[PDB]
Parts: sequence; C-alpha cells; structure tokens
Amino acid sequence: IDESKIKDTVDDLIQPLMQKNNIPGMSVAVTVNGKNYIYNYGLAAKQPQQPVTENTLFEVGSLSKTFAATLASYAQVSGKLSLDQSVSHYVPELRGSSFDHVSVLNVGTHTSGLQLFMPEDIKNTTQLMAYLKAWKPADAAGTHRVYSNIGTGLLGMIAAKSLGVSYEDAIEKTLLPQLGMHHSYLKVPADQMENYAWGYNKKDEPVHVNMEILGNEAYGIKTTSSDLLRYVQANMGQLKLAKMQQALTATHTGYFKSGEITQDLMWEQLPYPVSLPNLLTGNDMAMTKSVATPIVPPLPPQENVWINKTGSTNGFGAYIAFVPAKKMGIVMLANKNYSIDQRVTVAYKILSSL
Ligand SMILES: C=C1CS[C@H]([C@@](C=O)(NC(=O)Cc2cccs2)OC)N=C1C(=O)O
Repeated sequence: IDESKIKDTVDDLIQPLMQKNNIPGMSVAVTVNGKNYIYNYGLAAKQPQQPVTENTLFEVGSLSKTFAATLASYAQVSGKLSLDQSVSHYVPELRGSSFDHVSVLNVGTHTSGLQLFMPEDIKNTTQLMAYLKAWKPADAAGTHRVYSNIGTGLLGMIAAKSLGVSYEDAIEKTLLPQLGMHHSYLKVPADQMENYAWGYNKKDEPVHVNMEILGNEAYGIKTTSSDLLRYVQANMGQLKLAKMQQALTATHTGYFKSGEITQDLMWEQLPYPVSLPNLLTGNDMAMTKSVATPIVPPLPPQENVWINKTGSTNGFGAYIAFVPAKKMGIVMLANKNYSIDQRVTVAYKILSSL
C-alpha cells in the first residue's frame, strides 16, 4: 500500500512538471525501506515515437563527476593516490607550473581555481598541456570554490593513471561492472542505441552530447534510472557488491564549507532535516566563485545529511539526492534540461512525503 501512495505522490508532481516545461520523457526512481520504485513517463523519442521504459538510457551530464570522484577514492583506499599531494606530483609535465601548488584534493573539491568550461579550442592532449602549463589562478588554490569541468577532468585522469588504466577502461571495465551497473556507459553500444533517449534542446531539436577532451570524466555517463538507483543504494551501504564500499563511502568526506553547502569529493551535502530555501541556495553555485573554508580534520562521512548532485546536458536534466540516516534516495532523469530549482523542489517534496 505504501507503493500506491508513493506512486500517487510522484505522479501528481511529475505530470504537471512535464506539462509546463514541455519535457517529453522522464524516469523517477525512489528507494525507501529497502524497496525500489521506478516510474516512467512519456517519450524517449518523439519521431519515430518511443516510450520511456525500464531500459531507457539518459544523459546525466555533471552527475558524471561523482564517478570520477569514486574512481579517485578507489585509488586512494587502494594506496595508489594521496589527495594532499600536488597535481604535478602525478602529472610530471606540469612540474614547475601553478600545479606545483594545487593539490589533488583541490581539483576534487572545485578549489583549484580552474574555470568552469574547457576552452573550446583545446582538442588534444598537447593543447591541453600547453594551457595547463601557462595557467595561473586568480586566488591561491584552496581559498575559493569555482565549480570546474577542467578540475574534474584532471581528478579522473590522475585517478585512472594511478590505477594503471585509461579513464574509459577504469569506468567501463572496472568501476561500473563492480557496482553492478551493467546498463551504464561512456559509449553506448550498438545493441543499446535503440534505448538511448534523444535529448530535446531549447529549440526542441533532438540532440545527443558531443564528447570532447576530458569529457568522459566531467559529463560522459549515459545510464538508466535503475542503474543510478543501484548507485545510490551502494552509496548508502545497502548492497553486498571491500575496497569498493570503502571508496564509495569515502567520497562523502566533507572537505570545505562554502555558502550553505559542505563540499565532499564532488558530492555536495546539506544538513538534515533540510531547509528547502537552503537547498535551493546550495544548488545555485555552479557558475560563480564563492569563498571556501577548509574543514580540517575533514568531516567523516555522515548519516544525518542530505547528499546530492545535479547534472544536465543541452538535451537532458538530472538530479540525485539521498539521506543515509533514512536509507532513502531519489533519481530524477529527463530528456529536456529544465531548471534546477524545479528538480530540487520536486525531489524535496517526494522525499518529505515518505
Ligand atoms: C548552470 C550549469 C550547472 S553545471 C552544468 C554541467 C553539469 O551538468 N553541464 C554538463 O555537464 C554538460 C556540458 C555542456 C557544455 C560543457 S559540459 O556542467 C558544466 N551545466 C550548466 C550550464 O548552464 O551550462
């Protein structure tokens, strides 16, 4: 009977949300009391029409950053990576540059000072390294938070190299298989292309994300809501799957305070019980610089917190939130990018109903 009540709550919020934002398709996955509920709505593609099903793959954009963090954490608990070491310690071509004074932790917490977007002209590793060797932050690393795809890219690159593999092999051959996420990909295979939803951009054109340099680390994941709910459950220790569980949990370590949030290793967290005003403010930090204050010793992974991450691409919008103390979590996937405040408000209303 709790299943029907949850479905009513979700239906009543998602259907008006899709109508007013012209979202073609959504999947919403909820976990509570050890049980999983998956609700699918609308169309994965308009023409030819295809419904959202249990197998539908969505782009998740910036949610991909948490997989780079999980990989770095795995390297750390495996003794291959020290987060307090400098980036140039692991990337010898950057020795003598600004990255002598940037830690791996800094790129894992958006405190290096690197900008949000990769310069558009950077196509290959030679161009990337020339940019990084010439780069200087406006403030000292560790003093401000600037959300960065470039920093995330370095975090994943360094983690993979420390494990002896490419980032693509690290994710698709080790991390996702060991998490049981068998319908999660950086590159969708031919037998799954029929399941890969189209995204609909601001002009309502069908689009798929273009993968550029260090893009897999920052925005490359395509996945089902069921696989992401497994990822949420693994982050709450609910699944058998010991290094992997240690790695997942350690990504929730709190390293910096900024505004309303605690910045973990890519994950962000808020106090629980959660204030909706503070949750909205905390999810409006992607494009501006803020002051960052270190938490030292770091805050251990907590139960009594709201942990979350947003993601989008030109054609998709995604959100994950979970509260370990209540073993509850939510995944919301859509094939239109609609505003973060609406994602977070719907998620807050669903989890508050439980
Ligand atoms: C406001 C934000 C939050 S942050 C988000 C995000 C992660 O979701 N976009 C992507 O991952 C997909 C990419 C598009 C171009 C390079 S990447 O990070 C840039 N984008 C934006 C944006 O308005 O562009």
